[PDB]
Amino acid sequence: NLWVTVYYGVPVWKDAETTLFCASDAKAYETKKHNVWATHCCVPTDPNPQEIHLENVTEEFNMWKNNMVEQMHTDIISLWDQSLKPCVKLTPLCVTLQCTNVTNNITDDMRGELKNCSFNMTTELRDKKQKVYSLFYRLDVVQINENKEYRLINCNTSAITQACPKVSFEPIPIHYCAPAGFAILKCKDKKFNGTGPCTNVSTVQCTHGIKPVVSTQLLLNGSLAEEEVIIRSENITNNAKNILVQLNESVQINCTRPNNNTRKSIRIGPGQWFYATGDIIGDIRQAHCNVSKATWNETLGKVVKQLRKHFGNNTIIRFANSSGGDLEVTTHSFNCGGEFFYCNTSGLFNSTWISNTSVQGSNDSITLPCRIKQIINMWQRIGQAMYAPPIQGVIRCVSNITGLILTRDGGSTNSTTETFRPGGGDMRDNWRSELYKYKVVKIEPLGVAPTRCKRRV
Amino acid sequence: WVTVYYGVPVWKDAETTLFCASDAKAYETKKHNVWATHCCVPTDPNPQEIHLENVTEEFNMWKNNMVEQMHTDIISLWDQSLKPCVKLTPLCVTLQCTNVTNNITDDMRGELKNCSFNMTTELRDKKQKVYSLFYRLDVVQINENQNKEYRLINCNTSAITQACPKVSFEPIPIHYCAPAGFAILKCKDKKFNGTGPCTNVSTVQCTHGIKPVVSTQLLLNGSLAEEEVIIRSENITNNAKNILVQLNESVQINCTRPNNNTRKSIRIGPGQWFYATGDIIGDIRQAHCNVSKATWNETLGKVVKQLRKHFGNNTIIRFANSSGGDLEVTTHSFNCGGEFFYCNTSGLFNSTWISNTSNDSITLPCRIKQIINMWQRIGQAMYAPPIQGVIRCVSNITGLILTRDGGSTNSTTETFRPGGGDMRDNWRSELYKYKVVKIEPLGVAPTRCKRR
Amino acid sequence: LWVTVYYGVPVWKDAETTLFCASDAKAYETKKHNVWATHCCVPTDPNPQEIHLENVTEEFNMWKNNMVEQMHTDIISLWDQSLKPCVKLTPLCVTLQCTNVTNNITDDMRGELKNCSFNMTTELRDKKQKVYSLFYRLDVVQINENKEYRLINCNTSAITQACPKVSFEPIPIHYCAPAGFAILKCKDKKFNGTGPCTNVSTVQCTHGIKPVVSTQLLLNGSLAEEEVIIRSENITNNAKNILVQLNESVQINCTRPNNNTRKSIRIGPGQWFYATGDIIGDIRQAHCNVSKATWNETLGKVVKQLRKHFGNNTIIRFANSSGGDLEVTTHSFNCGGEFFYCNTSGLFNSTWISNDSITLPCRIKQIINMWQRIGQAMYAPPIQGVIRCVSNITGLILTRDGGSTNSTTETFRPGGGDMRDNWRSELYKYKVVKIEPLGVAPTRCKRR
Amino acid sequence: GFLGAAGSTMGAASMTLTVQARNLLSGIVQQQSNLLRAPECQQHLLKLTVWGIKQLQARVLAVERYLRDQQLLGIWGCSGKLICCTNVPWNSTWSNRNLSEIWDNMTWLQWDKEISNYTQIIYGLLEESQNQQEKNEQDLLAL
Amino acid sequence: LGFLGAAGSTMGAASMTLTVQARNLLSGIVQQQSNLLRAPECQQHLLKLTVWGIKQLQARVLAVERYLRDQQLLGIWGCSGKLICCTNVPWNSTWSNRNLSEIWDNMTWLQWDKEISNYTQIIYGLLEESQNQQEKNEQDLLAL
Amino acid sequence: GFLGAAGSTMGAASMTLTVQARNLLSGIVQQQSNLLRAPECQQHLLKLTVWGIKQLQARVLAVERYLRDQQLLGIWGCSGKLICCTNVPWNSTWSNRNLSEIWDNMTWLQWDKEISNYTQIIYGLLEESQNQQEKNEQDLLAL
Ligand SMILES: *[C@@H]1O[C@H](CO)[C@@H](O[C@@H]2O[C@H](CO)[C@@H](O[C@@H]3O[C@H](CO[C@H]4O[C@H](CO)[C@@H](O)[C@H](O)[C@@H]4O)[C@@H](O)[C@H](O[C@H]4O[C@H](CO)[C@@H](O)[C@H](O)[C@@H]4O)[C@@H]3O)[C@H](O)[C@H]2NC(C)=O)[C@H](O)[C@H]1NC(C)=O
Ligand SMILES: *[C@@H]1O[C@H](CO)[C@@H](O[C@@H]2O[C@H](CO)[C@@H](O[C@@H]3O[C@H](CO[C@H]4O[C@H](CO)[C@@H](O)[C@H](O)[C@@H]4O)[C@@H](O)[C@H](O[C@H]4O[C@H](CO)[C@@H](O)[C@H](O)[C@@H]4O)[C@@H]3O)[C@H](O)[C@H]2NC(C)=O)[C@H](O)[C@H]1NC(C)=O
Ligand SMILES: *[C@@H]1O[C@H](CO)[C@@H](O[C@@H]2O[C@H](CO)[C@@H](O)[C@H](O)[C@H]2NC(C)=O)[C@H](O)[C@H]1NC(C)=O
Ligand SMILES: *[C@@H]1O[C@H](CO)[C@@H](O[C@@H]2O[C@H](CO)[C@@H](O)[C@H](O)[C@H]2NC(C)=O)[C@H](O)[C@H]1NC(C)=O
Ligand SMILES: *[C@@H]1O[C@H](CO)[C@@H](O)[C@H](O)[C@H]1NC(C)=O
Ligand SMILES: *[C@@H]1O[C@H](CO)[C@@H](O)[C@H](O)[C@H]1NC(C)=O
Ligand SMILES: *[C@@H]1O[C@H](CO)[C@@H](O)[C@H](O)[C@H]1NC(C)=O
Ligand SMILES: *[C@@H]1O[C@H](CO)[C@@H](O)[C@H](O)[C@H]1NC(C)=O
Ligand SMILES: *[C@@H]1O[C@H](CO)[C@@H](O)[C@H](O)[C@H]1NC(C)=O
Repeated sequence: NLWVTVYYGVPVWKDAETTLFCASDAKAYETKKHNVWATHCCVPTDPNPQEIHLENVTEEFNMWKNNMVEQMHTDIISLWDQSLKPCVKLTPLCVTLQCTNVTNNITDDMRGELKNCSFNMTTELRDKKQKVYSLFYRLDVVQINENKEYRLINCNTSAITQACPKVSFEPIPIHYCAPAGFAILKCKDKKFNGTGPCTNVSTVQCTHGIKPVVSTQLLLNGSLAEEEVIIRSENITNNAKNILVQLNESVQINCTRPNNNTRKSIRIGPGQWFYATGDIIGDIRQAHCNVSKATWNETLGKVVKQLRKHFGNNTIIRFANSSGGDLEVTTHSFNCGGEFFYCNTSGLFNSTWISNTSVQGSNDSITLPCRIKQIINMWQRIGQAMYAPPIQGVIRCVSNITGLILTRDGGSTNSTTETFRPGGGDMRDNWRSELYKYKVVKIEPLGVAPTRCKRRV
Repeated sequence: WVTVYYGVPVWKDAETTLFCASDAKAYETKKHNVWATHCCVPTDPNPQEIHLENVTEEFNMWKNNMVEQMHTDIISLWDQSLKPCVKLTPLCVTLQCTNVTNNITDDMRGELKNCSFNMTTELRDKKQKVYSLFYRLDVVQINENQNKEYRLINCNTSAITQACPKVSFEPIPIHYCAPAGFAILKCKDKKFNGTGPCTNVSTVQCTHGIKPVVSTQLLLNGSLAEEEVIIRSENITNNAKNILVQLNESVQINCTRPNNNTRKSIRIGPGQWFYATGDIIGDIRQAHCNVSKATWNETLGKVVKQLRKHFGNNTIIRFANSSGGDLEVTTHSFNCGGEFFYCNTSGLFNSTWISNTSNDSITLPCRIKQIINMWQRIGQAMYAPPIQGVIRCVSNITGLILTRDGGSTNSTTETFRPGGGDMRDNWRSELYKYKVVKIEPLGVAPTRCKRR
Repeated sequence: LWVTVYYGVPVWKDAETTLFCASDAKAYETKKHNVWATHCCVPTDPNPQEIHLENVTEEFNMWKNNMVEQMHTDIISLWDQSLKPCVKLTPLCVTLQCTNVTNNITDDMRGELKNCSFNMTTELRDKKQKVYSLFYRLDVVQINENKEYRLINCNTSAITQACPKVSFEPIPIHYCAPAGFAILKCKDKKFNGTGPCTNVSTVQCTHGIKPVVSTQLLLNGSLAEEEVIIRSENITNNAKNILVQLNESVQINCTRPNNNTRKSIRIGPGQWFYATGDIIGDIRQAHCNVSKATWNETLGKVVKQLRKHFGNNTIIRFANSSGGDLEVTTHSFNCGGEFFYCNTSGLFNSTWISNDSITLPCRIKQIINMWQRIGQAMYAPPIQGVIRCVSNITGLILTRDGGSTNSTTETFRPGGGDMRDNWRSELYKYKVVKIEPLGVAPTRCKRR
Repeated sequence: GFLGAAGSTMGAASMTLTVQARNLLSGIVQQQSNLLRAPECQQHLLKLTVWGIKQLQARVLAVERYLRDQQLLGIWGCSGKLICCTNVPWNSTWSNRNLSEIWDNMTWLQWDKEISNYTQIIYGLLEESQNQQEKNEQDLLAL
Repeated sequence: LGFLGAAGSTMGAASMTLTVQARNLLSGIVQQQSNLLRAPECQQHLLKLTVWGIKQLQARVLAVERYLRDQQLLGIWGCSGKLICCTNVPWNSTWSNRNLSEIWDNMTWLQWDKEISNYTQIIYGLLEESQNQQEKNEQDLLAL
Repeated sequence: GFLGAAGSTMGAASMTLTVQARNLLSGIVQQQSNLLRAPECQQHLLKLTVWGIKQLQARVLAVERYLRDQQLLGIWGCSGKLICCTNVPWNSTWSNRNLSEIWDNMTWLQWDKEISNYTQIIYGLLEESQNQQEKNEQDLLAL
C-alpha cells in the first residue's frame, strides 16, 4: 500500500497579497542626495540580479486585479505626505491679495496669464507686518466679488504646505522587491494583452525598475512594447474602461518653460521662508510642448491599425480632444524640472481614419500650449494642497511617450465613427502600464504526497 | 525518572495586552464609527466556550488588569479619534451675550444664552460677527463689576478640540480577545460576590461582548444577574469603597432632549468648520428622563433586601441624594444620541426602609453640557457639536454605584448615596467574570521510564 | 580528520547595534519628573555581574567607538522628546522695550541684566496684557539702531520652554546591550585610548555614567587613579583634540548669589510663561571659585605627562581659548537647572619652561541653542532662590596651538570640542561585540 | 478543545499535549493575521501607531516564549518530542508524594503548585545530563 | 536552480532540489537586513517614517511566524530536522486514486497541490494522531 | 559564566557550550522583557514610537539570527545537538593544522580568525552531505 510523505521545500505557490520592499540602485543613493525617492528607497539592490528559467510552467496573470499597483499608490501617497510634512506651512498667505496685470513684454497669448500681486505678510516679529509683492499665475488666484482683490484657491478648501525647495521629486528606478517567503512571477509573452494565461513565465525577486512618473493623459517615460502596438482594457466593450495603449516606438517630446524666472525669498517667521516668484527677466511667452508631427501621425496610424483588430475591420475611427471637466483630466498634466505643466492636447488627436491614413493630414512639429499653476492638489485629494516653489532660470525637458491613455466614447448602438478621446486615467493606470507582467506569490513550501515507503517503527 | 512534558495545561496569573474585535463588522452604521474603526479584526462568528470539569479557580475583579487595559484603550482611542479634528482655539474670545426669552418655559429661563462674537473666517484680514446659543454650564461671566461679557470655561487654562461631526460614538459591543499563548477564564458562578474561589470555570479566547458605555451614577445597557441582585464592594464594612450593585431586572429609563434644534455651520480656517447651535424651533423645554416608577420601587426594594443581608434586619436603610461636588460626579452623566446629559438623580435615592414585614413615572431634570472634560483630565476639553432635531434614548438601567456613610456614634442607620466618578468601576461591572491567564505548557513529572 | 559543527562557541565580532538605557535608585529618589529616570525606567541588576576574561587580549578604539554615537543620538532624541510637549514661546518674539537694571547692582554687571517689558496675548485672543520681566543681555539684541529689543532666536527658530517641573539633573546611566551582544571592558592600567588591552572583562551593562554636559572642563567624571593620562587620536595632528584625565579631582564651587523671584504669566488657553520677576537682594555676577593650589598641582601633573608625550627639552604654555561662540570660547555647563558660561582665562594662563582661590566670572544664558543646532532653541525657566553647585573637575579638553613656533614652545588652549568627547572620557573602556556561537573544527570522529 | 480535561488528571493528558502545543502559534497568529488583514484595515494599524506597536509586541512576545521553550527542550535532549524521558533521578525532596503513584488522581494546576519549587534545580540537572550525553556520544564515535 | 529549482517542471525530480526553498524563508530576511546594514544613513529616515518601519517590522515578523508554524507543524508530525520524512498514515484513495508513476512523473507539484487541496487539513489531523500514539508506545517500550 | 572560557583553549571551552548556548535567546530577551514590563509608567516609553521601534528591531534581529543558526544546523543534519560531527572530511587546504594544537594551546577566537575564509565551502559541503543522507534514508526505508 501507499503511505503519506511530508515534503518541506516543495516548490508551490499561491496568489497572495503582501507588503513589498522598494530599493533603488546604489548610484541613485551615491548622488542625488536630496532626491525623495533615493532617500526613501535607499536600500541598494543586487548590482547584478539574476532571473530564473521558464521551467515549462504556464500561469494566469491579471493586471487589473494586481495589488502591486495599490501598493505603489499607497506607498507614493504616504511618501509624498511625509516629505511635505516637515516643510513650512503657508497659512499666512490666506490674506486679501491685491493684484494687477503684469504688462511687461507679454505676447498676445499670455495676456492675463500672470498677475502682479501684493499683500501684508507676517514677519519674525508677530506685531510687525511687511508689505510684499509677488507674481502669481491666474489659475492659482480667484476674485472676490467685483487694483482688484483676489484670494488663493487653496484657502477656500484647505491649508497649503510649501514644498521644501531642496527636495527633488525626479523619477528614478524603484525595483519593487518581494519580502522573504515571496516571489514575483514575470510574464515574458510577447504581445501579452492582459488577464490571461502566460507561458514564458520567469521568477524574480525584484522588478525591472519602474520610474514613478506622474502624467494624466499621456505616459511620459517607461518601457516600450516589444512589437507593433498593444491594447489593454479590462473590458473593451464596456465603454467606461481606459484603454492603456502602449507603443513599440517612443515619440519625442520637447517641453519648455522659456521665461527666465527668478526667486524672491521672504521671511514668514522664525526660521521660516516663503519663496515667491520674482519678476521675470526679459520677455514672457507661454510654455510649449513640441511633438514631432511625422512621428506623431505615424504612431497614430499604427494605433488605428492595431485598434481595428478589436473592432470591425472597416470601422471608421475618430480621435477627438478630451471632454470637459477638471483641469487635472481635461489636459495633459505632468512634472518637469520641479515645475508643473498642464498642456492642452487638442493639438494632438483631432482626426479621422477610414483607410489607414489621416483624412485631415498631409521636419514639422505640433505645438501644444501649456499653462503652469503653482498650487497643486495632487492625486485628486480634497485637502492637503501643495505650493510648488518657483524654479529660477528657464526649464527644459526631453520626454518620450511610451503609450497613451484612451477612453472609448459609447455614443449610440450603431457604430459610425467609434470615437476615442484622451482618457482621464487615474494614477493607478499610470503605474499599471508598468506593473503588468508581474504577480506576487507566496511560497507554500510544505506539501504531502503518497509513496511506496512506510515509516519504520 | 524525570519526564519533560510539553503542551501541559498549566496556568499562571499574568498581565498582557489584549486586542479587541468588533462583532460581525456590520456596515449598518459606517460614519467612521470609532468603535467600528477600532477593533478591526472580525470576531469569531461562532465562539467555542470550553467548560473545565472539576476546576475551581480564584478570581479577583479588583485586581483585574483587564479593567486598566480597557480604561487605557478607551482613553487612547478617544484621543486618537478626537485628535484629527478642528481646533476651536480661535473660538476662545470675548462673548457678548444675552438671555434667551423667546418661547421658553419657566424651568429653562436663564439656561440658554444667545452669544455673539468676532471670529476669523477664511482670511486673516477678515473679522466675521457670528452668533450661537450656549448652555450656561459652558459659559462663565468675566468683568462682573461693569449685552454682558462672558467667556467659555475652557479658556481658563485649557485647550478645547471639536469632535468631528461625522464620527459616531455609539457603544457598539466589543469582544476582547487574548493574544497567542494566553486564555480568558470565565467564572459563571451566578452568586459570585466579586472575589475568591469559584466553580463552573470555563475558558474562552474572547469575551462575550461588552458595550463600552460611559455613565457615572447608574450603569446602562449592562448584563443582569440571575440570582436576585448582586452586591460587590470588596468587603463592604469599609464605607470608603464604592459598592457596585448589579440588578435582577432591567429598569427602563426614557431620556430625551425635546427641543427641535438646528446646526449652524461657520467657517474658521481654510477647511475648518465650527458647528454652532442655531435658533431652537418651537417651544424650548427642559431635557429630562422618565424612570418607570413602580419598577424603580421594586428594584430599590430588592437592593434594600440584599443590603440587609450584609447589614442585618434591625437596621435602618436610608437612600439620600448625592453630596456636593463637580457636575461630573454629583449627577448621573451619560451620552444619549451623541449629546451629553447630566441628570439630577435626587428624585430616585430618596427613601427610608425600616420595614417590619421581615403607569406613573419619576421625572429627572437634566442639563445639557457641550464642553466636556472626559475622565477628569484637566488641560483637555472636547466640544460636542450640537445635534439637529429631537433626541430620544430608551435604555436599561442594569446596575448602580453606591457609597456608604460612616456609622456616626451609634451605628443605627446606614445611609447610601450615589457614587461612581471613576469610569473603571463601570468596566468592572462587565469584567468580574473574566480573568487573563498565561499558559506555560512545559512541566516535569516522575515516571517509571528512563532514557536509553 | 573530519568536520565538527559546534554551537555555543565563545567567540565574537566587532559590531554596531542599539543599546538600551537602565538606571538604579529610581524607586522614589528620582521620581521628580526627571528626564533620565523617566526614560530609563528599565531597572538594572541589583547585584551587577562581571566576568573576567582570562588570557584574553583585545584591540580597543575609543575614537571609533559606536557607543559614543549611540549615546549622542540617544541624548539628543531624549532632550527633544522632553521638550516636545512643553509649551511654545512664539508670542515672546514681539517687540521688546527695555531699560537697564540699576537697583543695587555692582559695577561688574552694568548692562548685563535688562528690565524689559512687552505686550503679550492672554487666554482671550482679543485682549492683550503689558508684562515686565528681566533678561540677560546674551539673549537680547538691539534693533533699529533706540530702546527697542528682540530675542536672539526670533529670526532663526521657534523657542520652546522647558517644562518647569522637568529636571535635567544628571543621574547614573547604564547602557545595556541586547541579546547576542556583550560589552567588553578593558582593564589595562593607564590605557592610552587605543590598541591592545589585556585583563579584559565582560559585562551586560556598563558602569553608571553621568551624562554631564560641559564644553571645556569634564565634570563629575571618573578618575584615572593610576596616574594622569593624556589621550588623542594623533598627538602630532594638532587638529585632533586632547582628552586629559586626572588622578585627583579639582574642587570648583559655582554660584549665582541672587535671590530670584519668578513670575508666572498666562499667555494662552493652557499656556504658562515663566520670566525672572525680580531679584530680592543685591545683584552680583555668578562666579566659580576653583581651589588654586589644587589647580597648580593638577597643571603640574598634566605638564609632566605632556612633557613625557612631547619631550622634556621644550617649554609648555597654557593660554586662554581663541574667538568663536560662547559654547566653545568659554566653559559652558549646567548647574542646578540654570546654565553657566564661565570665562576660563584665569586657569590656562601659565608657562612651564622647567587658602588662595581662582575666581572665574560666569554669565547666565536662558535662550539656548543646545548641541550647536540651528533649527531649535530652548528657554530655561528662571529658578527661585540662590543656586550653588559643587563639582569635581576630572578632565580637560585641550588643543595644541597650530603654529610650529620653531618647535620651541608648545601652547595648549582650552579649546573644548565636540560633545561626543565628553562621553568618550567615560566610554573609552568599553567595546560592543556580537556573539558568533556557530563554528567548525577538525576532529577524529565522523558521523555514522 | 483547548485546555480540555485541564482538571481531569495528570495521567489523562494524552493528545491534549498536542492541543495545547499547536495553540501556541499554529492558527492563533496566522489565521489571526489573516482575519486582521482581511477587512482592509491595515491603514488603521499603520495609523494609530501605538496600537500597531502593541500588536507587534504581543506577536514577538509569543514567538519569544515559544522559542524559549523550544531551546529549553533542545538543551535537554528533547527537541521535536512532546513527551521525552531523561536520566536524571527524581528526588524525594522535590516531591514526597510516593505513598501513591502520581497521575492516579492528581491534576495539573495542583501538582504544578507542589512542584513550583526546585524547578531551576531540575533544569540545571537536565542541562548537565544532556551535555554529558553529547560529550559521551562525541567520544564514542571512532573510539 | 536559483530561488525556484525547476519549479513546476515535474513532481519527481523537483524533490531532488529542496534545500534552496527551505533556506530562502530566512535567507531572504537576513540578506535584506544585511542590505540595509551595509547602507548607513538609511535607518534614520526610515525610522522617522513610523508607518514604513511598522510595515517592514510586520513583514519580518510574519515571515518568522510562518517559518515557525511550518517547523512546529513538522515537529508535531515527528519530522523535525528532515526535509523528507515518511509516516505511518496510509494513503486514502478518496483523496487521490492515481498510482505512483502517474504522479511522480507526468505531473507538476502545483497541479498535484491543486488535486488534493480540499482534503489537506484532514491529512494533517491524521498525522497528529499518529505521532502521539507513537510517543505513547515509546513510553511503554521504555517501561519494559 | 557567559564567555567565561573565551580565552580558554579549544576543547577546554567545549564544556561551557550550554552556558554559551543560552542567553542568546530568552535568557537575555525574556528577562529584559519581564524587567521592561515590570515597573509602571510603560506608557512613558510605549508612547515614544521611535524607541519602541528600535527595541522591536533589536529583538526581532536577535530572534532572526538565532533562527538562522537553527536552520543552518537543521539543513546540515543533527539539529538540537550542541556538539555533532558530520561525514565531511577536513581538507589539508583549510590551514593544514594537523597538530594537536587544534584542541590545545589555542583559543577559539584565534581559531575562528584562522579559517574565516573557508567557512562557506564547509557549509555547502554540509548541505550536500545532508541531502545525500536523506535521499539514502528514503531509499533504504523504501527497500
Ligand atoms: C523622462 O526622463 C527624462 C530623462 O531620462 C527626464 O528629463 C530630465 O529631467 C531632469 C529633471 O527635470 C533634468 O535634470 C535637470 O537638468 C538641468 C539641466 O542640466 C543640464 O545643465 C547642467 C548644467 O550644469 C549640466 O550639468 C547637465 O548635465 C545638463 O547638461 C539642471 O539644471 C537641473 O538641475 C537642477 O535640479 C537638480 C536636482 O537634483 C539640482 O541638484 C540642481 O542644483 C538644479 O537645481 C536638473 O539636473 C534632465 O536634464 C532631463 N534630461 C535631459 C536629457 O535634459 C524627464 O523629466 C522624464 N519625464 C518626466 C515627466 O519627468
Ligand atoms: C556633580 O554632582 C553634584 C553632587 O554630587 C551636583 O551638585 C548637586 O546638584 C543637585 C541638583 O541641583 C543639588 O540638589 C539641590 O539641592 C537644593 C538644596 O537642598 C538643600 O536642602 C536639602 C533639604 O533636604 C538638603 O538635603 C540639601 O543637602 C541642601 O542642604 C535643593 O533645594 C534642590 O531641590 C530642587 O528640586 C526639588 C525637587 O526635588 C524642588 O522642589 C526644589 O524647589 C529645587 O528646585 C536640589 O535638590 C545638590 O545640592 C548639589 N550638591 C551639592 C553638594 O551642592 C552637581 O550639579 C553635579 N555637576 C553638574 C555639572 O551637574
Ligand atoms: C528638441 O529639439 C532639438 C532641436 O532644437 C532636437 O535636437 C536635434 O534635432 C535634429 C533634427 O534633425 C537631430 O538631427 C539632432 O540629433 C537633435 N539633437 C539632439 C541633441 O537632440 C531634439 O532632438 C529635440 N528633442 C526632442 C525630445 O524632440
Ligand atoms: C445597426 O443597428 C442594427 C439594429 O437596428 C444592428 O443589427 C441589425 O439587426 C437587424 C434586426 O433584424 C438584423 O436584420 C441586421 O442584420 C442587423 N445588422 C447587422 C449588421 O448585423 C446592426 O448590427 C447595427 N450596425 C452597426 C454597425 O452597429
Ligand atoms: C488684467 O487685464 C484684463 C484686461 O481684459 C482686466 O480685465 C483684468 O482686470 C486685469 N487684471 C488685474 C488683476 O488687474
Ligand atoms: C519690454 O521691456 C523693455 C525694458 O526691458 C521696455 O523698454 C519695453 O517697452 C518693454 N516692451 C513691452 C512690449 O513690454
Ligand atoms: C504621416 O505624415 C507623414 C508626413 O509626410 C506622411 O509621410 C506619412 O505617410 C503619414 N502617415 C500616415 C500613416 O498617414
Ligand atoms: C465573598 O464571600 C466569601 C465567603 O467566604 C468571603 O470570604 C469574601 O470576603 C467575600 N468577598 C466579597 C468581595 O464580598
Ligand atoms: C470530575 O470528578 C468526578 C469525581 O471525581 C469524576 O467522576 C469525573 O469524571 C471528573 N470529570 C472529568 C474527568 O471530566
